Amino acid sequence: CSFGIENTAGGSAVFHNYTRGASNSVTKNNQLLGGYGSRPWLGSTYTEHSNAALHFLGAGDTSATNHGGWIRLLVTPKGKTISDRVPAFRLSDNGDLWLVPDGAMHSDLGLVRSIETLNAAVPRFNAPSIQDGRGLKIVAPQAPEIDLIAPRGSGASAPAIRAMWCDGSLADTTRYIGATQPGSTFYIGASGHDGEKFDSMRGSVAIKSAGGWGPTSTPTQVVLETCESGSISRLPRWGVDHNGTLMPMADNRYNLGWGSGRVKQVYAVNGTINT
Amino acid sequence: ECSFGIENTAGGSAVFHNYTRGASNSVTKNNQLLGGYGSRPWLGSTYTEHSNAALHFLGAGDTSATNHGGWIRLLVTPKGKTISDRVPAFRLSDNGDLWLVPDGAMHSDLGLVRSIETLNAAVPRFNAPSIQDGRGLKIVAPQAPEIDLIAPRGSGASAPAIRAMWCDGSLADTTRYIGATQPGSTFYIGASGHDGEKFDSMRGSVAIKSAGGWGPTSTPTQVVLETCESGSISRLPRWGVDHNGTLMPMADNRYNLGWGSGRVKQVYAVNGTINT
Amino acid sequence: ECSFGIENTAGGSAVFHNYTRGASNSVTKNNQLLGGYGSRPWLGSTYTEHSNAALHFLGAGDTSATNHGGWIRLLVTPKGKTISDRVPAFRLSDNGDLWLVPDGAMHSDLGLVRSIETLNAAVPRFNAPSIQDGRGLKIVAPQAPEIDLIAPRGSGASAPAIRAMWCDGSLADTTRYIGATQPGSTFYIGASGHDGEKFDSMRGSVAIKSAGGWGPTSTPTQVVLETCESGSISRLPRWGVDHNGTLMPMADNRYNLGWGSGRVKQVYAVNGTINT
Repeated sequence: CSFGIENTAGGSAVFHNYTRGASNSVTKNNQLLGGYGSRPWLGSTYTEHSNAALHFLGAGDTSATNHGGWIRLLVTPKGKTISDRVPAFRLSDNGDLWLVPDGAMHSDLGLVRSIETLNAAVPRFNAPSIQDGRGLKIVAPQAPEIDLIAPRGSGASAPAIRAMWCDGSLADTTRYIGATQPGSTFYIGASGHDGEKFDSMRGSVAIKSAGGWGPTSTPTQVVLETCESGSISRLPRWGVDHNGTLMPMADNRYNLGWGSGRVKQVYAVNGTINT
Repeated sequence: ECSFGIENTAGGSAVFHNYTRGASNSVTKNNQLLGGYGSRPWLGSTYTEHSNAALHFLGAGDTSATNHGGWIRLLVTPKGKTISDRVPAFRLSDNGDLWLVPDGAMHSDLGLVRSIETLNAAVPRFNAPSIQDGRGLKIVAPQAPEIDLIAPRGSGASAPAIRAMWCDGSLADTTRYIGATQPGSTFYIGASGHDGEKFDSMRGSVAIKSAGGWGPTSTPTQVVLETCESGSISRLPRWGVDHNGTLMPMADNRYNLGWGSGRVKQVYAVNGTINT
Repeated sequence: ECSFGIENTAGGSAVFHNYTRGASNSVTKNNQLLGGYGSRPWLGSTYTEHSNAALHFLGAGDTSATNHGGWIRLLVTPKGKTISDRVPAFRLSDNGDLWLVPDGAMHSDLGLVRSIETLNAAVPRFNAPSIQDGRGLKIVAPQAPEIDLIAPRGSGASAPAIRAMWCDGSLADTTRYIGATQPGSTFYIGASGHDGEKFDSMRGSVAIKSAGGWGPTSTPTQVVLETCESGSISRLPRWGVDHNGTLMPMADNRYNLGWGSGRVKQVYAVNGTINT
């Protein structure tokens, strides 16, 4: 039944896995340093490996200068055997979470833990490794999604994605935090492979701070950005300004409607177009 | 302090296993606890009756020669509550989805829910589309499920982002061809909802679309806004910013700019005459 | 090759426990390590002094008859760094929130932060709204916290998405009534920020909104763009795409299309006369 370590003194009760490389050498990159897993009963035997598991793995070869280590969680899909178990959750050594559900990556790529390592594993991929260390990556066939299920209860269904801007840093000892600075952006858009590589977003919606903030003044804009056919340059086209003006983002450049996409009727207090 | 451990000196792996069976040597069952690791804290003169924080390995379907299904959950106990009210907040499904279900999101009865399919079975009125299973992250929260992206500037700029990354090909097979973004690529940010019978497709959205195929010197895009009319169930493109930067209605001679009691104050255009 | 394990042949669960106490048989404390599992790699002639990758169970509040609070963190060590600089990158809070805090996001001192409330206590100048605790995912990163949605086409189409899912009712109680999307349903995608005193509500946003209540034959929506003016702290609806697809200002006789040095090039409309 139950089983356990007890520390009565007030210290910690910790379980360790100790591993070495071949012939007392340093433990290696992507070596399984430790594991915990369930093995289910088939009727007369257990499965040959874990069907669900926690794995601790080496990140780079160990040395006096590298103690690199990362984590994955493995699951087995219903109707599949342990041959087809999936390392669906990967907490990278950089601190990124990769979520890779069933059907997203082949077995061969089970040790992929970053853009850098994905690039090495799939030479044609060429994603920007500058994105490593930024947060969550989801890889799924065709349609990777985030679903935000929001039952009303007695309030209102109000799911949200919220950027939170600030000046300063939480990384140092001082930890100064201050007012949103000018140049603050929140981009929601799409990058893609161009046949050679992934790069910057090429179409987007962005919330931007309209200058610096203070307690009585927090100005924003919402900007829509696209890229033209024959071009690789994402540009601001139309925006809602801080004062609420819907405006083109350059003077005398962008049209409202076209020949075969004409506005039905325009409603404006002033009947004359200001030129 | 009271450390404890397995050691493999040879170079092999040091792994801890949990072995479980069904009743009377039968196959282990669906949602059966196959293994667990958990802390039990000291109350003064006893420990808690169960773990207050735990990792659980669970069966997905009854085990057979054809099914070795298994999934994971992580359990926490909220401050000011007892283990009676512990929360399986993190659920890594057998399909590979992560479900995040914070305190107050789901009743105890739904602690074994690991998919839309299983949620549909547990709550018959729910009827979400199970086609969404296997797609990634699901967050269930009372009223306001959120993602917060906290972005301290440092010496650069506060630049939080949500980034779709389009490509041709597949990472799933042995060949693993990857290529240029294809026409018909989309990134939808919108809302589905229950219509009193079921959840379905998004009914209002902003979308980034590829404007055809991409190549090294040409990566065209559009931003489209889509809504659904009263008395209708059909989400339609209404207004978009085209690749060349034109703000346009998405159909000819259909949509107005402004209305009788929502009039633009003044229109600024270089050409003072409306092109009909 | 090595292995090690518990076996329950009877059909019961094989569970591993960690038992911990406070000092002198007292209650176990807030943020006390209640249990841990960790790898310790070989340096050539010794192991590392602590785990380089680990699962930790931790107290949330001091334990009592009324509090059994516990939470979870996962720790990793970045390549090219020693265990001195290991990162508690994954934090599943006692409230059930997931915090994702990659390398370089937070100092060592903040390793035990598990909520906005605790972050606020640790960094007094921070002042984020604790009303956001319990809502789901938080990502903290230097400058650019991101979510990447990598979408290989295969034989279909690259269609990454962020999907709100509105419903009436609750999954939290025993009844678990679920029903039609209600009026006042919203999906906000926008930015809050520090104003020099605190974080507060979003100050610029895009929102998908239900245009009233839904039924099986009627699921109306709008897309609204909201900004805040210089010298003001009030986020206001400015322009929206209505359910019938009208692009409209959100107040009558208030907002302009274009300005003096930001003029529309040419306006295309079927009717050449502006309806006043």
